[PDB]
Amino acid sequence: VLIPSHAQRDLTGRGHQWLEGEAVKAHLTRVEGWVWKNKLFTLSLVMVAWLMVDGLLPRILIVVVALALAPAYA
Amino acid sequence: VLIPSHAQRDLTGRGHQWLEGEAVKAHLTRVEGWVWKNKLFTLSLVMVAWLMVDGLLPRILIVVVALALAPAYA
Amino acid sequence: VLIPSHAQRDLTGRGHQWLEGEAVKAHLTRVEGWVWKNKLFTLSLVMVAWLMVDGLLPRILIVVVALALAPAYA
Amino acid sequence: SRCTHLENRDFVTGVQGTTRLTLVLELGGCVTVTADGKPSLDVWLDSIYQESPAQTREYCLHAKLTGTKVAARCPTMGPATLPEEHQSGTVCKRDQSDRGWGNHCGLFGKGSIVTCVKFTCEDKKKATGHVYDVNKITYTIKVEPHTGEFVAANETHSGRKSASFTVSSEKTILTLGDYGDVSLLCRVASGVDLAQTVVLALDKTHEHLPTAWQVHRDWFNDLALPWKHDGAEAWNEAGRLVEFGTPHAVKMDVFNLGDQTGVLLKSLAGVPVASIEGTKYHLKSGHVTCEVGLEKLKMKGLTYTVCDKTKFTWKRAPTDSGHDTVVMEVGFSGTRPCRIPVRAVAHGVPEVNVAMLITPNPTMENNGGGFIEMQLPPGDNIIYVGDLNHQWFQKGSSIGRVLQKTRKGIERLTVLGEHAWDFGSVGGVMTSIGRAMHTVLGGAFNTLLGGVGFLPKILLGVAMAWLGLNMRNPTLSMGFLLSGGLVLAMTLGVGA
Amino acid sequence: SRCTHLENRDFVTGVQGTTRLTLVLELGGCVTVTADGKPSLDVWLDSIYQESPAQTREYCLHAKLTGTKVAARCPTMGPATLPEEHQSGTVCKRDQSDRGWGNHCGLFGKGSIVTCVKFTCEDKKKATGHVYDVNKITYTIKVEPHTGEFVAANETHSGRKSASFTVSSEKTILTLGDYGDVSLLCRVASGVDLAQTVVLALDKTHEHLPTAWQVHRDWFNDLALPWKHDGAEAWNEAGRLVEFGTPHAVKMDVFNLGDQTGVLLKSLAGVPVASIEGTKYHLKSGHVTCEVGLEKLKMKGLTYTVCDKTKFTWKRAPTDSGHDTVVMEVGFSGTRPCRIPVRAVAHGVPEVNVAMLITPNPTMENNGGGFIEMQLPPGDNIIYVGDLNHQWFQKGSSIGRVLQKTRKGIERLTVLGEHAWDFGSVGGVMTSIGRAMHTVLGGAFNTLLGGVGFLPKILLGVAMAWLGLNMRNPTLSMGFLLSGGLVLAMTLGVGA
Amino acid sequence: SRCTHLENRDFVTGVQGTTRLTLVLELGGCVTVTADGKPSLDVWLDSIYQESPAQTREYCLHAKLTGTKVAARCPTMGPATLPEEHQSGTVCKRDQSDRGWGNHCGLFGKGSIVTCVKFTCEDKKKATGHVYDVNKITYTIKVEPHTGEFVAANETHSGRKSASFTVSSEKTILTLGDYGDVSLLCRVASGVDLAQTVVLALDKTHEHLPTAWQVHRDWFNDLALPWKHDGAEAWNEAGRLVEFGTPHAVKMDVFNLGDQTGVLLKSLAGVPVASIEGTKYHLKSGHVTCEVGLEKLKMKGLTYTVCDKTKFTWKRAPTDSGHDTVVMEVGFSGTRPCRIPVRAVAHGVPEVNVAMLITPNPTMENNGGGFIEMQLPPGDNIIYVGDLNHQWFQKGSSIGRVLQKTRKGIERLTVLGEHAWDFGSVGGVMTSIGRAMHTVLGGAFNTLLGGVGFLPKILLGVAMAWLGLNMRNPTLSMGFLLSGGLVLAMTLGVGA
Repeated sequence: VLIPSHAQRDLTGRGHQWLEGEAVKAHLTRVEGWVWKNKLFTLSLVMVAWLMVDGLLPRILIVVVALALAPAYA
Repeated sequence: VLIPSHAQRDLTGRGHQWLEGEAVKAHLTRVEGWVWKNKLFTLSLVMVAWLMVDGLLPRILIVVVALALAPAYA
Repeated sequence: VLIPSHAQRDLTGRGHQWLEGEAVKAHLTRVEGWVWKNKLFTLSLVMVAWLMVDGLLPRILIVVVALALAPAYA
Repeated sequence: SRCTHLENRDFVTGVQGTTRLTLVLELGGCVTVTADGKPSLDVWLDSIYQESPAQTREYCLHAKLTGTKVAARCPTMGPATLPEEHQSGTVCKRDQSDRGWGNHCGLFGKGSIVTCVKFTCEDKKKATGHVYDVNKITYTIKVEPHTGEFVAANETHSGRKSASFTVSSEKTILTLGDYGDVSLLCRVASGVDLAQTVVLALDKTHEHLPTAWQVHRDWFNDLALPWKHDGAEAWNEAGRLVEFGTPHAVKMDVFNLGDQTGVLLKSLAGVPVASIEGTKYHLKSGHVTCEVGLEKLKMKGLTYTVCDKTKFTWKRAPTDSGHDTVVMEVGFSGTRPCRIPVRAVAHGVPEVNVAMLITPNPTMENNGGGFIEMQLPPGDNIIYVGDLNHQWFQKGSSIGRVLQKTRKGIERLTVLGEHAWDFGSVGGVMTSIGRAMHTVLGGAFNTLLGGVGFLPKILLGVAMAWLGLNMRNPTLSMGFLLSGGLVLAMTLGVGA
Repeated sequence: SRCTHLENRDFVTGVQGTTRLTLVLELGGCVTVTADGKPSLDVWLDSIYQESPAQTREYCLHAKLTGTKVAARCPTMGPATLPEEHQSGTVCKRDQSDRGWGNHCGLFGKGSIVTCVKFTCEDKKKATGHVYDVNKITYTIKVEPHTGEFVAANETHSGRKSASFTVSSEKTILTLGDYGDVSLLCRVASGVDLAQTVVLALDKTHEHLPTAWQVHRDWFNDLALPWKHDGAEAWNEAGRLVEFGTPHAVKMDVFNLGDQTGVLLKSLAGVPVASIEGTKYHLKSGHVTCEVGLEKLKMKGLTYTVCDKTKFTWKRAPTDSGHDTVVMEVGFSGTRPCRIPVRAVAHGVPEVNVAMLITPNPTMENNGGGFIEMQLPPGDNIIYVGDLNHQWFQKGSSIGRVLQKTRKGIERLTVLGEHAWDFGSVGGVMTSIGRAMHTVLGGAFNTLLGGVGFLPKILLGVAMAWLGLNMRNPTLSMGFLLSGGLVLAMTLGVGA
Repeated sequence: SRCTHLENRDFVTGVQGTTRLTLVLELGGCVTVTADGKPSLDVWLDSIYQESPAQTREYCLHAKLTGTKVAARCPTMGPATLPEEHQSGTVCKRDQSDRGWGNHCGLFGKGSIVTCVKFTCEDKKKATGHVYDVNKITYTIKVEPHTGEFVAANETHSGRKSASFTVSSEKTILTLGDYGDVSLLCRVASGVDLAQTVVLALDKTHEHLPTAWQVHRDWFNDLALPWKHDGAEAWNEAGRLVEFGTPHAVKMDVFNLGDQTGVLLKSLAGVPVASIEGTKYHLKSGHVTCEVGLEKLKMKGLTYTVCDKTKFTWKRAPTDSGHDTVVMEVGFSGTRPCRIPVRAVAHGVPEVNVAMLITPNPTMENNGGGFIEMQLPPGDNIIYVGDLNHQWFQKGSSIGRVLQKTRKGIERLTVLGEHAWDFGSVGGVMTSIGRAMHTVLGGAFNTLLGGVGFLPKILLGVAMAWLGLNMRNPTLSMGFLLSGGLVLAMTLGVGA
């Protein structure tokens, strides 16, 4: 069984809300907190991307999506 | 007054030492503790060296020195 | 545990003060003390700078900065 | 006068019909106030205080320990525990330790050990923070006219007048007897910022220490020692001031890091002193902005007769005041009251008077009088009082006075800061320009570099100037040179 | 075997028939000695001590002040004086104060003022240095044979023997009972360096501090505090802990910089502890090079019969020692004086005995016995004791065994320095090469860089490497690159 | 037989020039052993268990909250405190509530609020970990001869023997009655890795729930729920199951996060079951590597006469076992004991008997007998028993038979791991090569990537291969293609 959650646009007024009813604050604090768990995972992915991608602009930019997804798998 | 800190080499041995001291095994944690409070601190030190300095070896050593000195700047 | 040095643009206000701060005129005594206490080493910084640095102005500035910084880390 | 008794003076003068002057009084300073054809005043700030201020953090400078306990478990039988891990005023630590058959164990390996101790501050070793309330600060400002009497620093003068100011006092009117009334208006919101301030108090019993210190608000909250607020019996963070050794198989040692007082007293550096008198807490460094109204002053003795020129005597001969003025005192044996004839002559032209008297219309009264203060041109002079005469030589030169006044100005600016433009102010446009420029440049340096240490600021200023010498564009090179020069002016230009 | 009760241990093997071994005994460590066909002996260093050592400098950590005085003279009156200015036991300071008619001077300007205070240390706040005498230092070394009994870490093993050594002696023979005689030679040269160590004592009576610290000799003379030698009535340099306020007109304040104890206790971070017990002053660090001669030891009980294979039982199951050996204890009920026929077999091969017994010829006896220690090859094994068997697995690998011995070699080499080459009597040419090279290369770094801080050493090593990359001559480039690498090795080997 | 009744059956074969065979008994499997001349045996592992295993961490799955307390303070009047902040078993939180003039404060702005609540696990809502002790595991192995009587998996067979093995057990001998003796030995130390396993239990009184689970040890320590060991009243991290609402001016509400039991049961997807019998704890997965030695086995009834051919009948007609063999039972009406003549003829080849009997020399005896099992070549066959006959067709072909054996071989390998190479005592050199290669590759993959999820394992393998196709060097391209493809070959077997 599953009972998946919902967000963003059931948005109530300025009243009280249930525990931690947020997504961006949670994802940012999760992403910045995860870095301590394993340096070699992101460092080796960064090193491979820095060697494999041609042109500095895409070489810098492409990594952001992978790091935004990373804590969903670790 | 200004009593200095005792040197770390002299009277080395297997007995109890009084307190943990201040070798690199301690100092590396002090550098990370400065950085994770002052989150932007390394950004300019890495970026300006990467833009301004020719040769990877002297560039990397300049960045390493600029970060190793960090908690003495204030 | 450490207590940080207070010294800054304080609540100055022109009255009587506790013992005055170790500004440049005092700091030079710490340099002279280290030059006397560490005497046998002191030739090395001067000799290396005299071999390595072209132009007397930058050579002198590098020696002056090195000797001014040394007693803050030694 | 009190201006005669103090290491520092400044002079203000109003042109005829000027009703108001603006002053920026500093504690331990004084101002000599004048206007054309009106009597002169001494004005000074006398105290800045509160009764029973509010408490904040208490800190412990020296720990006392009692009743320590230890327990341990073999490598199999889980973590060790003690009842005292769950009680007030305890410090506890837990770690692995080496174990084997020699210690009566079951198996060889890492066990676990736990330790507990009771914590308390040594009986007098507390440090207390106090903070002022803007609703209860009292500022005291006092005034005396130049009556022509003289009174020592350890004597009380009957002509001295006193006033006190809070959030709840208007434009005050003070009466000076025959001289009429003077009007005075404080702005208590312009004083030393309470949000930057705390007062630090140690044990008051020490014969050979200051009783309090004017510590900065942020620094006092970043202190690492054990702490509490008032009325609580327990200490927060008590594990800051004790540490535990490497364990043995069946025991572990607790050590006390000792009295921290010497670390605190060295760490305070250049901080201003404060003092305590029973229930009263005084600052001893700070300033107030105020308006003085020359509205209702009377020149005393304009109706009095002039003295017989012949009956004068010197009571105290002419001397250099050290403030570039001449002071003297005369005794007179004729009928009283009477008005003193005074002039000074350039030694070569007897027709011209050069005595700038700072006490207009001087007199002898029944009870006392006959003090005079004056200013003269440089070089030789003859000074006359009745038919008495004396020969004098005023030191220095006209260039010396503008240099000495310029020095006093710069020294005031580097202590009052942006408020220094209000002293003796007039509606000329430059008063807006100077205050705006100091608001902008002061705001820039305090927000960009305010927390950076003195030698680090010099190293940053040298590095920024050196980037100005090395970089490839001539306009940006000059901008880096100028901005590096500002950081050096805010350090080596403050003192070297 | 005390070596089972301790977490640092080492094993030495005499090569076939060799009479002598060289041991670098290291304080709180232990060594187990073995040779072909001879009993195994444990050797360790128990104490380094002296009674009533020589007493050097004393320092004051907390000044106590009495009898303050001040005197001042009017401007141009000529300088002030007080009887105390010439005396011992007092601090005096002289300065200028501003004066004028408001405080009873004749002329305005700079006067002169002098102040005096008497100085003492508070009754228990001393710090005292002590130094060892080469003519009086005593070393205690202890020996026990592997009797096959087991005795707790808090029980008196009757098989243990002790020898005391001083520079007035060198050699001793210890009787081991049934096992014959063992020979030991010590030298007080190549001990801990008495010329570079000082023992520092605070108040001995505090319940929560170490009694003493093993400070370096240069340190205890580079300090800046009030100081004296024994018996003197007045302190040198008392101006180090008293400081004075800027003068008022006719007063100066005297201030006490307070108890320095916490500043000293912070500054000694990394120094090893020492202890004082009665009249004795023990160190708890050090090493001694000793020679052990194994000519006259005897194997006990080679003549006895073997046990009845049916009558054995386990008293402790086979268990891992943490030193990569297996230990066990057995109980028996036959006629007591007989040999135990121990063996072990590797899985997948015939019964070639793989058990290297470290205790040779194990027996029961009428008084006890029945403890065994052995080493086994990696993987699946079975151990047999008559009709008893137990299966076993031994951890790790043949490569891991070499790496583990390599680490302990590196630990000894860095902790003991040049003496580490003297371990093991197989004095082949590489041992003399190592002894010479370590004397030269270690002497260079310890004399040129020795006192410099850990970070600035690393920064210098980096700088010499950085410059070495930039030199145009290849010989000078390689020399600078090597020198940077050497400074980094000389530091980072001690960095963790 | 048991080997007729379970679907995981396998057959081990050889010649008596080797008398030792290596078996890998898997719990819930069965194995048949056969050789030249010696009788066939059924062999299996029936239970792995301990009595009263070691207890470890207990976790709380449903909080009970009680006795909550709240306090608050005015904006400047210090932070609040409660006695309950310094007691056992209590959860506390502290926050900056809003206050204002209408809520009885003297000022606007932030105040302080503090709240406490007492905590316990609800009765019977515990979860408990248990761990096996290596010196106390019991493994039970059973043997029975292929008697030729038949008994269902319901009654108890009289010919069956049972032996228990522990770390202290030998080469045991089992007396198989008339059939002589068999020899049996176990690598007890090298079965299931007890460094990996925890047994997890909820309360015993539930109906549908499994009794226990075989959870992994590292997973059992990362559970974010409140915990303790036995005998303690306090719970560590009790704040895991409670959270507090954003404050009102003088109230803050505790929220119970509720019974977590469903989240635990939904987390243990794909983890094997375990069961409990008063004090025994049984696993229901895992294996032992073991030797059978056939040395002392005996045939029975070889001296008996052959049956008189007319007196037979079918009792259970020839039928397919589901495991290649065919099975049958006969009833006989002549004198006893006697030998049953059995043969099978391939169609068109009458000169050769093709029956491979799985039971040698079948005999009737006075109490029972008459079950037979055989293997036949594929296609048309005729089976004879005395003068009775039955016609048969045997399914499949030689290529399909090799594929069927190959499938079972891959199913052994993919669940036993590196131990799979012990099955059958094959001396061929390639076994050592396969054993080494699998041990190296499995160790590399498990230590580099072992804990990574199925999708990220695929994504990593695909990404490295796709980068390999994009590389600008052919050797690096091949290295990325190989390293990407190997991960997929090691992982694609899971599902969708």
